[PDB]
Amino acid sequence: LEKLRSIVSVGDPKKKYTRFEKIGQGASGTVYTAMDVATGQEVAIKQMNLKELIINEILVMRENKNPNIVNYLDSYLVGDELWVVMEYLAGGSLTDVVTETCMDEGQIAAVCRECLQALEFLHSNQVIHRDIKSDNILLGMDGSVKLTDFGFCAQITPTMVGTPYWMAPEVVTRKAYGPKVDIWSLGIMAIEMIEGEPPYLNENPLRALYLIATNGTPELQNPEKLSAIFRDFLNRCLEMDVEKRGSAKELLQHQFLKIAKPLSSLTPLIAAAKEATK
Ligand SMILES: CCN1c2ccc(F)cc2N=C(N2CCN(C)CC2)c2cc(Cl)ccc21
Repeated sequence: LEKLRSIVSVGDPKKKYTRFEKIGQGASGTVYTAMDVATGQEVAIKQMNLKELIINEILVMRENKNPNIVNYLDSYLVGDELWVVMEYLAGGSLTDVVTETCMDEGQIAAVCRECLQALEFLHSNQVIHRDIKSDNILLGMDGSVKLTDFGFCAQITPTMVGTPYWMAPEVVTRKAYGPKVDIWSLGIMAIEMIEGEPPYLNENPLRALYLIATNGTPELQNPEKLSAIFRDFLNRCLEMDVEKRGSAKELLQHQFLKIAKPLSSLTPLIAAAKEATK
C-alpha cells in the first residue's frame, strides 16, 4: 500500500483537471474526458475502484511511452479509487470513419501500420490488448492515430474478455490469450474499414461467438474488389493456426503497408464523420 502511494503523482486531480465528461463505464471502471487546468490540453481519465499487480501495471506505463497509444500522463489515489490520466485525441474514432465514410486501400494501410506499431510496442512489453476494434482507435484532426483500451481489457501477461465480433477463435473456445489475438482483431478491424462492419454484426453478440468458433476465418462480401497484396495481408491476420498468423513485427514488413498514404489523407474522412455537438 505504501509503495503504491510512493509511485502515484502528488496533488488533487479534482482541482488539477476540470470539464469532466463521462465517455464510458463498465464493471472495471469509468472513463472521462477532461481538461488539464494548467496546460489546457484535453486528456482521458480512467477511475478504478481498487495490489502488487496494480504497482507493475502502473510502473510499465509510466516508464514506457509510444506515439501510437494514449500515453500515461499521471495517476492519483482518491480514497479507494485509482485515477489514471492519459492522452486523448478529439478528431473522432475509427468507428465514426468506417460507419460514415469509405476508406481507400492507401488510407487503410496507413491506419493498419499505425495500429501495428502500437501492438508491436505493447507486445514487446509483455502486454496483450485483448480488445482491438475501431472503437479503440482515436484520431486527431491531422490523421494521427492512438490506440486506447476504454473497455479495460489490456494487461501484462500473467475469464472471457473482449468484444465478441473481434474475438479470435482460440479465445472463444479455450481463452488462449496471446499477442496473436490482437493480430486477429486487427484483421477484423481491417474488414470494418472495407465493409463498414465486422462479420456477423447483424447477429446478437452471443450468436456471433458461435459463428466465430464454427466458421473460423471469416469471409469477405466482395474479395475480388481488393488488391492481391491487401488480400494476402488479411489472410496473414486471420490465419486459424496461431503459429502461421503474423506477429505485429512480421506484419509491419508486409507489402500492403508500403502503399500507405500520408496520415493527412485521413483528415477529410475525419471531418465528414464528425457530428458536431449541438
Ligand atoms: C495508458 C497507457 N497504456 C495503454 C495505452 C493504450 C492501450 F490501448 C493500452 C494500454 N495499456 C497498458 N498496459 C499497462 C497498464 N495496464 C493497466 C493496462 C495494460 C500500457 C502498457 C505500456 Cl507498456 C504503456 C502504456 C500503456
